[PDB]
Amino acid sequence: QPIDADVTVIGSGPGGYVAAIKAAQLGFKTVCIEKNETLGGTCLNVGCIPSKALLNNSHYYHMAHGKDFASRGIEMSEVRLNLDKMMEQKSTAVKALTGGIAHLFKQNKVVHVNGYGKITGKNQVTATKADGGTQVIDTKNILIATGSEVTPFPGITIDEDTIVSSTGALSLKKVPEKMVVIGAGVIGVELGSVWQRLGADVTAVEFLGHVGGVGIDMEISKNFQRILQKQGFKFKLNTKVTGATKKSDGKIDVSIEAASGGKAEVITCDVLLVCIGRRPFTKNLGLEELGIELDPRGRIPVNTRFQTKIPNIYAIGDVVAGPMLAHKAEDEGIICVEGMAGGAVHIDYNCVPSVTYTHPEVAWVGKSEEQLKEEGIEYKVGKFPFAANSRAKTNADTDGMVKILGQKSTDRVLGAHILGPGAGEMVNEAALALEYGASCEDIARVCHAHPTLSEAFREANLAASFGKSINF
Amino acid sequence: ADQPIDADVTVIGSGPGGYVAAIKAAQLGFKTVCIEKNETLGGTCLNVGCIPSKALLNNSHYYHMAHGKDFASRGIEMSEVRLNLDKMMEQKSTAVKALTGGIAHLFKQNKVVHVNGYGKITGKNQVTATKADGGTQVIDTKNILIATGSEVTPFPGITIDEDTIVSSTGALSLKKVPEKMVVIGAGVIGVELGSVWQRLGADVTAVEFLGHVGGVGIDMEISKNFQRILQKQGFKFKLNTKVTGATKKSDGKIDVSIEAASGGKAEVITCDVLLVCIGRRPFTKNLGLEELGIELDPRGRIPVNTRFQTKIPNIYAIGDVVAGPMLAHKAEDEGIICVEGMAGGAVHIDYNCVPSVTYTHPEVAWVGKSEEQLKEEGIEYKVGKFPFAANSRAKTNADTDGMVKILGQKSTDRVLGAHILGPGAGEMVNEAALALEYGASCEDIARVCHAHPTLSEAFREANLAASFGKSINF
Ligand SMILES: Cc1cc2nc3c(=O)[nH]c(=O)nc-3n(C[C@H](O)[C@H](O)[C@H](O)COP(=O)(O)OP(=O)(O)OC[C@H]3O[C@@H](n4cnc5c(N)ncnc54)[C@H](O)[C@@H]3O)c2cc1C
Ligand SMILES: Cc1cc2nc3c(=O)[nH]c(=O)nc-3n(C[C@H](O)[C@H](O)[C@H](O)COP(=O)(O)OP(=O)(O)OC[C@H]3O[C@@H](n4cnc5c(N)ncnc54)[C@H](O)[C@@H]3O)c2cc1C
Repeated sequence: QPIDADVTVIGSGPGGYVAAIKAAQLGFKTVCIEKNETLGGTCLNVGCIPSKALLNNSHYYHMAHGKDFASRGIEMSEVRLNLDKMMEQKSTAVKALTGGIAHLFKQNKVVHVNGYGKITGKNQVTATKADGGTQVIDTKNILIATGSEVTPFPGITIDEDTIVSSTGALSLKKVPEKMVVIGAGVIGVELGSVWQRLGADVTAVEFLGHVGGVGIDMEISKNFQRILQKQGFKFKLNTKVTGATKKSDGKIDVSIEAASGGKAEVITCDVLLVCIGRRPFTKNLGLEELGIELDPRGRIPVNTRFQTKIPNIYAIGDVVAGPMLAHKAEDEGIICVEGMAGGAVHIDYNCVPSVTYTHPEVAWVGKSEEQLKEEGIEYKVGKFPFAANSRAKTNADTDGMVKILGQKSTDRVLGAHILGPGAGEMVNEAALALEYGASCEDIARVCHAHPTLSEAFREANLAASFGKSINF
Repeated sequence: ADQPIDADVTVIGSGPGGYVAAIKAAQLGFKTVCIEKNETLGGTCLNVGCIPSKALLNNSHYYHMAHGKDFASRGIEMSEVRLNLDKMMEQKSTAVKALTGGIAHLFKQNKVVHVNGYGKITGKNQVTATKADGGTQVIDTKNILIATGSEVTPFPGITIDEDTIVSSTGALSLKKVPEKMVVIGAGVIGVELGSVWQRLGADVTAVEFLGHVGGVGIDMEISKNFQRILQKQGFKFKLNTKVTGATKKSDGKIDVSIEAASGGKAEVITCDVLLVCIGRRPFTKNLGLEELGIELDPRGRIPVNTRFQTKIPNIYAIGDVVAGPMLAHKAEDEGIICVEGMAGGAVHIDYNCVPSVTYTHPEVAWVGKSEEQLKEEGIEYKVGKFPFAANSRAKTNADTDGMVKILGQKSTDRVLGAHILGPGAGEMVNEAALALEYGASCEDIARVCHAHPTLSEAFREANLAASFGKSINF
């Protein structure tokens, strides 16, 4: 019964399932171990894919129900929401994509073992299926793609009915009247905006005095806040959550206190969303037996080749340090199995972009103005408002700006910050530019098609290199 | 009449080429004068071209989705969806109005002098315009920049009255949705304007001399697939067919006499509105070229060298008035690098890096060379294809139409061509433009991390399918 393999990847997330396909195409005998019953990990089942679907569907409702569609001569009498069908589109997408990973596994001759795998040896990993039937796999190299889980709030138990986590908010059966979201990060802002667009009164509470989560420019974050609040988003900043108490009616009273602690308030909501953070998932893997010591935050330490202290054991994804993003895990999985094949392993996390898929979109790659302030790097600022982009005025989507940060002397593009429409796809152009080591002059002299939103990317680069943009 | 103005650069034209070149040169330390005959700055693209058409293309697609099964299928239930064409056109007009004022504000912000009139080159170092009133304005300038632009290429024997027989202009300000419409010319402008009204309930039949759609330099695979998707959207395409003539009738409808390009297969089809857009051509009327002896080319474009200079050194010409793709970003770049050469610099622009976008839904955008262009040149290539049905962000949005085709050289793996048919192709092609400018290979693009989930992931995954041979998610 025990199968032998070359590379055994524990995990079907973005990291694992991509690494599984890649390694198999590289000539390796690969085995993917999945504890859940649907391949895809967090991003496909409970993470990126479902949230983006609801964000799109809600935004389309917001435009119809709002002044937008009427403003373009699309006059409608009755706009109504069938939440069952909106969620049906979410379900249809996730189902097809999960099955795709399965088809891809067979297309690329990857072995799927459904079970809870545990490393039972330097060259041995044992999975436990729910039934109890053993499946031990001995392999030369082991890849840990176990992923992450939701960080629990002290004293607040998520029941996924009235007090939900990221998971529960994605399969809610009714729109809350008032909703309190703990955590003003990417996951929080997105899910809050979804229900706010669907008629909920959404108040978000944050210990920190900024929005948008990790590594967001303050100018970008502040302007993001201003636009969201006008859309109807309520933000309680610099505030610690004292506690949560469920009531007889079924509502949740949320005890709130200032970050200093001076002013306490108790607000009510129909649904409480908890998403203060996510944490690496290293439960029951055997790491303690093998003596791979975790880090204080719980992430598996690895070298630049993504090997653990034990050489033939590798670890990639949310389980290791770095941005807890899906394309990060994807790249880390590819380059890891490519180093096993004999290649070199280099990844600059400065090139890794971060996208908030709201409307307006927020996407950034590189370093914020603040990060450069601390490091001592003097920079020039280039800003082009979307109110001057032709395609944005054409589409009546004049919100936000593109901020390009270039070194005062070398003109190297140090950071790219895009607040506004289509920022999620625009940041991939900045990623390509940063990898090449481009300057602000390089980007400006490349012809960008007219009229496109990407023209703001070029014009902001010009305003940083030359000092003056053409159309502003 | 007024005192002769002396300047460094005098730009004849307020189009994308002229108005950008005017701003750039003024910021470069030159004394600049922009001469525009019309009363709204912006040229074709702002007044009659890109901006108005893209506005209606966007508004029509939103209508098509609401009126269609799409919005309901995602849980957006609407009882009565109706079209107030008056307001749809009001949004188009409001945008163009504001953008026209923007060019004016930009000119005043950058100390550019605007002279409204029909300019005439009255000297190697002098240009005098004739304003509508007749009061003349003499401008002495070291160098003169010709950005006069283009005009509608007329079909022989069909006179555009801008009521029943319209050009691009009239199709953009129609006052009622035609029941049946015939478009002469299945190019970019034709497909877009046809799709707009087809989505608004017109039965749109477009006729083309050639056996393909999408105009110049489109891959045949891309063009054929483009046709299929539009045809299911309700687009009628009579290809390989020449228009013998058009007759306006007593009722006011237009009978369009049709014959095959091969000959025979004759039919007379009827329509309520006839749109003529078989091409555009450079506008060089009353420019002063005859006095100075600058001879035009057979197709009517002003010949220029690599520095965009005419036969006369201090006279330069950029935009649709010269050869090359008749695109708005083309004129913009040529204007910048021309005035950058005037201040002191080298002038190089690769037309292979210039992208071409069809702003329909699905969008078509390509940069570089098609499979056909490479077959004639003798460049052997590898094909990399990633369908949008496998891109995560496309499946999430229920927008799985189309694919991305990457063409790479057999040996060097240099990205020779990038072809994107599908959602968001207009913004994705700028990434391919950036790659081609740097001279990147398919390996280079694939190893750059693309954010998940984004449509651009198809760009990366197709590059991988051309470099390595196997895509990850396909
Ligand atoms: C609501 C939400 C929205 C998000 N939106 C975005 C976004 O827009 N963009 C973005 O880039 N990221 C986003 N993320 C983050 C993204 O989901 C993660 O970064 C990504 O899932 C990381 O994948 P991974 O490779 O680390 O593996 P994960 O998918 O994190 O790992 C989970 C998988 O490992 C398996 N597994 C774990 N332990 C075992 C074991 N012992 N045996 C067998 N199988 C095991 C599980 O069964 C599961 O399949 C979002 C996350 C959430 C929660
Ligand atoms: C319907 C339509 C849609 C289009 N869509 C797109 C698209 O999506 N993308 C794209 O890239 N391109 C598009 N184009 C093409 C685009 O409009 C042109 O390529 C662009 O306008 C070229 O600008 P230009 O600098 O050559 O000057 P133009 O804009 O062509 O015109 C220059 C100006 O100079 C003026 N002028 C001429 N002679 C004189 C004179 N003697 N004295 C004073 N003033 C004078 C003219 O009146 C005009 O205003 C479209 C065109 C049309 C018609």
